[PDB]
Amino acid sequence: TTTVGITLKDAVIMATERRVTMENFIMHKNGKKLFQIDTYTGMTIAGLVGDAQVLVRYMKAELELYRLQRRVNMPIEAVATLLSNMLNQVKYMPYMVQLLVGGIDTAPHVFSIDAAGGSVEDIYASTGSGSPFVYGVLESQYSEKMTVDEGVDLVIRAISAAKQRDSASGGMIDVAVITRKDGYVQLPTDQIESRIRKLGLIL
Amino acid sequence: TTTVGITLKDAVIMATERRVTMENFIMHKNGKKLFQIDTYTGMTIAGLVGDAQVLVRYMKAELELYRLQRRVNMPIEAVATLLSNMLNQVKYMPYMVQLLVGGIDTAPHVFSIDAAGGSVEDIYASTGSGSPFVYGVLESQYSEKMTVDEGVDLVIRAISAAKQRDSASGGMIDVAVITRKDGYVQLPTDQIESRIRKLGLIL
Amino acid sequence: AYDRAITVFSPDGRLFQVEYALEAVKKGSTALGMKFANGVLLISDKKVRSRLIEQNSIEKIQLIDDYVAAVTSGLVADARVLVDFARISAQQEKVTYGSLVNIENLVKRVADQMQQYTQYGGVRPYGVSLIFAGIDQIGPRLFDCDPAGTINEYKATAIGSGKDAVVSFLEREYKENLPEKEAVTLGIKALKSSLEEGEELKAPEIASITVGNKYRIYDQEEVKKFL
Amino acid sequence: AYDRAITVFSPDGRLFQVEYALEAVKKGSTALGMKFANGVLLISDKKVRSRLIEQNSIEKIQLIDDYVAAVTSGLVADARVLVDFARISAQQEKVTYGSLVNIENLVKRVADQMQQYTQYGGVRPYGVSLIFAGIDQIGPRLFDCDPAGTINEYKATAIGSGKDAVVSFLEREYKENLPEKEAVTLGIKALKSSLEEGEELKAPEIASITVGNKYRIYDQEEVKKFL
Amino acid sequence: AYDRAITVFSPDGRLFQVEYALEAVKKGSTALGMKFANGVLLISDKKVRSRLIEQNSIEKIQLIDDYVAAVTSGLVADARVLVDFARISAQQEKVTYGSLVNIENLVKRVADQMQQYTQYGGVRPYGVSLIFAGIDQIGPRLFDCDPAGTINEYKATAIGSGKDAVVSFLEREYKENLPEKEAVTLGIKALKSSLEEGEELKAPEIASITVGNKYRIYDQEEVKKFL
Amino acid sequence: AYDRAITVFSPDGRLFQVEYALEAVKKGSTALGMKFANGVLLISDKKVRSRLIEQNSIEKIQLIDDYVAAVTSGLVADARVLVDFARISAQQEKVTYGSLVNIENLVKRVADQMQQYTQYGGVRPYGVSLIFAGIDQIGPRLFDCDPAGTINEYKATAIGSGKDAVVSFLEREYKENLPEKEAVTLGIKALKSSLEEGEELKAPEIASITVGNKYRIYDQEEVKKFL
Amino acid sequence: AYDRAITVFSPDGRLFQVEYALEAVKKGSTALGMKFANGVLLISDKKVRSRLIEQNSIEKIQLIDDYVAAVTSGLVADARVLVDFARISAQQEKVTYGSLVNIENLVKRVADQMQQYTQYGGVRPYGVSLIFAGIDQIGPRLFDCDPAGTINEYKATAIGSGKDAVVSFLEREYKENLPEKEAVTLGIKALKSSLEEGEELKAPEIASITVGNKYRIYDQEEVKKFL
Amino acid sequence: AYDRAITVFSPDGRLFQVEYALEAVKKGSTALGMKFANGVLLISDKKVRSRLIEQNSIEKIQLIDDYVAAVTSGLVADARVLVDFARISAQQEKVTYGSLVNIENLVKRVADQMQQYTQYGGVRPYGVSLIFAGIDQIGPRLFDCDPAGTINEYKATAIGSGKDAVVSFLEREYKENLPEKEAVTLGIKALKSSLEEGEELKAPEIASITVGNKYRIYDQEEVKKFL
Amino acid sequence: AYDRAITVFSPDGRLFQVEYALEAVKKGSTALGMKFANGVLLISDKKVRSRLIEQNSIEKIQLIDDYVAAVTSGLVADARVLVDFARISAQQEKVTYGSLVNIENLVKRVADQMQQYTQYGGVRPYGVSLIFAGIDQIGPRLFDCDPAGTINEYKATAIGSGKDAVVSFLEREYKENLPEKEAVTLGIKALKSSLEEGEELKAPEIASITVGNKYRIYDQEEVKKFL
Repeated sequence: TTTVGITLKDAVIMATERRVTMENFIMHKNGKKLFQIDTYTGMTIAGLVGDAQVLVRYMKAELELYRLQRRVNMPIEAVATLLSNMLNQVKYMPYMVQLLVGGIDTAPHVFSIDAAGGSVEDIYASTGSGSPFVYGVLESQYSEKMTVDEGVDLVIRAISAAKQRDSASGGMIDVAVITRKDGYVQLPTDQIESRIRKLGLIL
Repeated sequence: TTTVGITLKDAVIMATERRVTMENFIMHKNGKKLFQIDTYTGMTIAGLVGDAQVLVRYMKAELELYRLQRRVNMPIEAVATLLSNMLNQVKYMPYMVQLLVGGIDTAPHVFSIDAAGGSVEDIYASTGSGSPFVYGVLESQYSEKMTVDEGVDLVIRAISAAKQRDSASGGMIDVAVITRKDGYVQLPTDQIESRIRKLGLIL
Repeated sequence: AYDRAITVFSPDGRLFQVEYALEAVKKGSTALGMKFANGVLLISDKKVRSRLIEQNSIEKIQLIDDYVAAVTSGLVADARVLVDFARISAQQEKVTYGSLVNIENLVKRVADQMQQYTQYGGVRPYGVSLIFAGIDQIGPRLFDCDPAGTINEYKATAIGSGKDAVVSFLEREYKENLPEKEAVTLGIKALKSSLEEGEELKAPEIASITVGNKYRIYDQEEVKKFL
Repeated sequence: AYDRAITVFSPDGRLFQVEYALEAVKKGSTALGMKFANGVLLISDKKVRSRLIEQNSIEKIQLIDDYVAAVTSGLVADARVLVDFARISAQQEKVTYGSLVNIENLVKRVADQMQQYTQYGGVRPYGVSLIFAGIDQIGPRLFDCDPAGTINEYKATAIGSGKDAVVSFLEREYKENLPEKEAVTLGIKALKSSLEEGEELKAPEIASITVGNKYRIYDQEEVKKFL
Repeated sequence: AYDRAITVFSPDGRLFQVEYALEAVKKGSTALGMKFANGVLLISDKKVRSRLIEQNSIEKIQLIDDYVAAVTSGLVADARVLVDFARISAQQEKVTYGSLVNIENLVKRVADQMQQYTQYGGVRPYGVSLIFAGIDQIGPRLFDCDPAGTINEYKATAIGSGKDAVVSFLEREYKENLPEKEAVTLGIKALKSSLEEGEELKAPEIASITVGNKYRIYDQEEVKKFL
Repeated sequence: AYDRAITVFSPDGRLFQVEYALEAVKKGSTALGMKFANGVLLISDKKVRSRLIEQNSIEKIQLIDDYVAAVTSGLVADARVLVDFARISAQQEKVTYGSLVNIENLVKRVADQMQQYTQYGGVRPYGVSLIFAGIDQIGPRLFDCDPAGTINEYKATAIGSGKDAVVSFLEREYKENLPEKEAVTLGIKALKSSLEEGEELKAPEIASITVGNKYRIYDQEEVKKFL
Repeated sequence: AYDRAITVFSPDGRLFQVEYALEAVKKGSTALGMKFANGVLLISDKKVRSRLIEQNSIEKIQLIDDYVAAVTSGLVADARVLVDFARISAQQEKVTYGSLVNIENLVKRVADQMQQYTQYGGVRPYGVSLIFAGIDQIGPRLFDCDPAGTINEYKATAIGSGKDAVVSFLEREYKENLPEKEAVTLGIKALKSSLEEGEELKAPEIASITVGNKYRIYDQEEVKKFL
Repeated sequence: AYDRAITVFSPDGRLFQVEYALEAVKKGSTALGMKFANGVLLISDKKVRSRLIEQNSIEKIQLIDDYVAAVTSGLVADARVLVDFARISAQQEKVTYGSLVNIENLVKRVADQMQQYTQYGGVRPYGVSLIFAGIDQIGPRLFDCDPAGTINEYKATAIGSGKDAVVSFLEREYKENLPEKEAVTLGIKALKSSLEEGEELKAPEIASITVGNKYRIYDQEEVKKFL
Repeated sequence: AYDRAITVFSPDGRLFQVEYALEAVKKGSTALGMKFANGVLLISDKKVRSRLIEQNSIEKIQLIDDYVAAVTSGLVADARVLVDFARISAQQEKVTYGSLVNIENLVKRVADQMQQYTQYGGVRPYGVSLIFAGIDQIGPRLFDCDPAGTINEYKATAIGSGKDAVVSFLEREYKENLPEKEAVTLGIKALKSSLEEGEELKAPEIASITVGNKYRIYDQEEVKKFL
């Protein structure tokens, strides 16, 4: 369940993969792990599927209610604090989830929330079982002066390097790009395949 | 407790078998595992018999109430979301079930729901103890361009190949075909026997 | 001697307190709306007030969702409480079924809430009427919800002090499936013929939706065209 | 001086508030129905209203189940709440016993719910009467439930403003086991003889069920034959 | 000025509301019953009504169990609620002790339930009187339960509008241990002498039980013999 | 203007509702009793009624236990509820301490229960007075409990309509430690001198207990001796 | 027009219902008491009644503990409930602190209980005044608790119908630290000068305690000395 | 017609019941107090009563803590309940924060408690005013809390029947930072000029605190100096 | 005859009790405020009272947060309770979202709390109006909340007895984006033209905030400049 999200100068790039497996047996080869919860905000879930989808519905409804009755979008730190309180009220009967929240209000932010409720902002983050391989790739090639195209190439390279050594990850790659000018944009499948072909990878 | 459900161009074919066994001892050689919960929707239960039948009655009553007071049928994704919430409210005192929901609203859908509440749409799905044998047959012969007769032949071939290697499955085969023009149609026993005889199988 | 309790019938069999709520609705300004060829609109009269008031908070039309919206008339406090309850019930419906599938059960929640207070002592009813309108799985919708909880789906209506005159105009002039502009101008004439003599129609807030799109509120200069 | 509380008896021993609910039922339009050779029908008069109203939501006849259905007369808000309670009670009976085995206990639940509010202070009764009809394990059924909760199984009845005249006609004309068509035309004549002079019978909603089948509502042109 | 609340005493010390429930009982039709040599019977007058009414649901006599049964007079809604409570209390007694051992504590449950509402404000009493009769471990039983909860075991009684005249007849004519037929004819004469002049006794529902047997209801032609 | 609520004092400081319960007790028939040499008895007047009534259920004297017993006067429904509460409180005392050690706390439970309803609005008091009598660890006991809850242990008393005349007789004639027979005849003369002129004393129920024995009720022919 | 509710102030600012409890206390017989050299006593007048009454249950003086005791005046039912609450609060204090350390908090519990009912609607106050007296860790104590809950520690007091005359005598005659006998005779003279002309002082119950000792009640012949 | 409920406004908008509590405060004796150079004092007038009363329990000044203290005026029962609530709230504040940090939130607890009863029906307000005074982390404090819950921190005040005259004197004579003695004598003159003609000022209870010290109550002979 | 309950409509459809709360607001002193170029201010008139009162507790302007603040007019007890509820709701909003993001939902909590008491019997409304003002994520804000709960965002307003005259001045003189000083002097002239003849404007409390800064209250000599 490899997830990744990096920041740039006025852009957030968040990418996942798609394989649902809870055995040594592959149930589904095409799942959803990357969601849109506001106009300029996304969220990647990784962990237990049911609890993840319930948290997704609860966050989408409450963000939409706040946006309608205040006529402004909710800030990203307020989103992370609200979700931290929601996870930490039930810390003894917990949720088995591990999720990321990224967005743009005046500057790009990425928050990383664990199953007890601790949210820590960092530049780049990665959750899942392929997270050490993703942190190994991003430790040696990430730079703050990169452009949007180089970032899209980097997250594809990182997930495609995590797919080779982790048995629980695989499939096509979702990529979404968040910008203040263009909003939440999810890149098409043929464009992702063109990226993979021009880099020199398989599947 | 072998179940299977595949999609085609504007058709859903769902098939089960019939044997109730919770020991190394066969209680009943004729049970019910394939139900009809709406005009254009079916559901196969597999797992614990009591919890399964209670979920069947709860879904049939609520779908009928919604249909009567809204004069339109409930969409399949709404059915799966409602059943996911019903299973996930009690996730610590759980139900021991594993079920499939298929139907037609504008396009054929098949949803696969586990015991915690995670519902993932896929093209074909199979639950039970003969599910690896069914996924082995359907991995090598399924095609999207198949017709309705070839699909009916394929699910009979898959379940009859799972009946030979799994000790907990056996008996006659229920087959139901869902179409927008004809509605929920369950195929007769003599027609299923004619299929088995013209393919070349036994029992 | 019987118009003092919400729970007592007259020897005719009337509920005078329920009808006095219907008199309290009548003191609010006129607001109309109707459906057309792929969508529904809403028009609301506003006698323009003090320029010190921020215009964002005198809008009688309010967005409950991106796909449902409504307008009120009557007591302003009860009106605000009701549109809040409509928003919260829309969110609960959307989370239990995945989406706001039908507008009718949102209107049902609001209707049962408004109906319950017309039965029990120690509670007064809401003196507000609401007109819901939007797009669902079925298509364009248009309701009105009165103080007693009675809901009825229309093709054209009004509420407020002008209601009888506007529905009298629409009862003899309205023809369905007009393209959006012609519909709006027919509704403007409907709003015009409800005023009293000497009164000039100021600029009314008007908004609409079409099948497959979200709302938009015509800003004051797009409004200014049809004066 | 005693018609003010639901909980006080007159020195005769009458409940004047309960009877004022009977005066509130009398203001609704006439609706009748009777059983015949393998099945039961229902007829409901409607004085046709504004064409802006969507016809799906002025039907006095409502399907509670595929095998039970009913019609009301009286206060419209209480009528809607009652048919909702009938639907939910039918679902509860169907889930606890596997199927709606008897219509009588559905009618019993509605009757006890309507009866309870005629006993306690701080609550007013429902001003609605309901006529249930359908097919069960026994066969054709036909009830009426009044505001006080009294239910009685009939072979022919009406409710509403015309009730006395229609049951007076049926009391001297109705003969059982008519084939469906002849039954419907007898019921149309029953509905005709309850109007006042000069009034022309507009098109009434009529629906029926037979043993082994579901409901169907005669559409307006199948209705139009028997005018 | 004191007959308005259930909880207030007159300076004599009377409960006028409790007595107005007794005036409400007096408006129901006459029903009698008495015990005889090994068993008890019940007779109930019915002024025959509309032929559209199914005769299964106008029976004033009702079977609570195979071995207990009763008959009412008064308000029809309260009467139905009371016979329902009698059935449920009979089932609870039968499950806690293995069988309906004594009829007296079934009558006690009904009596305490009817008594409680004659003490608390905000509740009106039941306007119904009930005559229980059956076979227990002791033998033939016969009670009457009034609105205030007073129960008394008799050998012969009536309730309803004729009660004084029938108990006046039985007080000077009844002799115990009659064989069933002679008993029934004595009770028919008792029912006859309570009507007014010109009134002809129509066919009354009559039923009985003997020691070691269940109930049976005499059908209308076995009734027709004793006219 | 103050005799309408149980919770309001007069400017003298009286509770008129509590005293109207005393006027309600005064309408019941006379019942007396006193202690003697090793034991206590009870006498209760009964104006003989209809022979259809089973004599087991008109006994004003009732056995709460094998060693305590009582007699009432006033409202019959409240009387029955009170003797039931006396039985249940006797059982609770007997199970928490192993035996009914003192009669006084049984009378205390009944007294506090009757007292509580003379203090709170929305409840009327019990219009019954009770005379307890029995044998405990101390010996012969004799109480009376009035509607307000006041208990006083006596050596001789009465209740009912004759109470003043009987206690006036006993106040000038009673001498303690009589052997049982002489005591009973003194009590019969006490009951005789309370009737009005022309009235003949019918047969009263009389029962007694001695130290070390249980109750027995003198049957009607042992009663018949002292006429 | 204001003396009807416990919760309403007059335009002066008086609580007339609270004061009518003070008028209800005034109808009880006089009871006095005072402290002396190492201890406190209590005197209570009793107009001797019917010899049928057991003398153990007409004692206005009651032992709450071996070291605290009290006397009442007013309504007898409320008086009994109050002395019961005093006993139970004494037991709770004794178990939570090991012993009845101070009498003042026992009087505080009783005072707060009596005060609470003078504030809430739907409850009437207690029409009883109580005089507590005993020995604690500090020494001799003497309180009085009125219907409104006001407590004051005295050196000599009375309650009842004579209260003004006895406290008028004690206000001009009482001198502290008398040896027990002289104190009792001064209190007897105080009780004497409160009667009306012609009335002879009958035998009053008198009891006392000294520092380091328990109570004892002077029996009637030790009482008879000071007549 | 509006001074009957605590929850009803006059057409001016006054709460007459709240003001009648303010008329009930006016019947209590005068008590004043003010701050000075490092500390605050309190003076309370007492018209000396019966010598039988122990002087420990007529003190209008009461110690809530070693560092906070107060004085009341009005109804004595409500006064006692309020000083009890002040003590308990002081203890709760002291245990949740380690010490009584600010006197203001103790006064806040008392103020909110007194305010709540001026809003809900079925409860009457407290007819008492309180003057708090003490030393906290900030220094000398001095409040007054009225029946409606309004608190205001002063430098000098009074309450009771004299309040207007004493605050009129202090409004034109008081100068801050007096050394303790001169302050007390100014306050004694303030108390003197509030009496009526002919009345001689008896001995008032006076007490004070300085920064870094506890309370002490000037005993009657230190009081006697300033007469 | 209808201005007695909060829950009853007039036949016009007015809530007279809600309007009498609006009459109770009118008795408080004038307080105004408006926004300007990057920020908002508040002005509150105070007729200067007794010098004994500590000036920290007569401030009509109160700091709810470092970034929100408000001012009241009406009943002082309800005013204090409301500003307390505003502070607590600000803290709850700040802890659930990390910061006070919008002032509008703080005003919403206060508005719904004040609205709820204008609907249920047994509760009276708050007789206070509040003017909120501060800086949020959006910028300068300015509301007013009336007794019925109606909130409206303004650019300039007043409350109190002068409200009509001050809003009349601001309606014809106010021009937005003034630099702070000129704005304050315009508001001082607005406060001046609301007094009656002969009255001299004393020193009013005035405070302000700018974008990126906290509050500060102009002390009395910075106030003294603009006299």
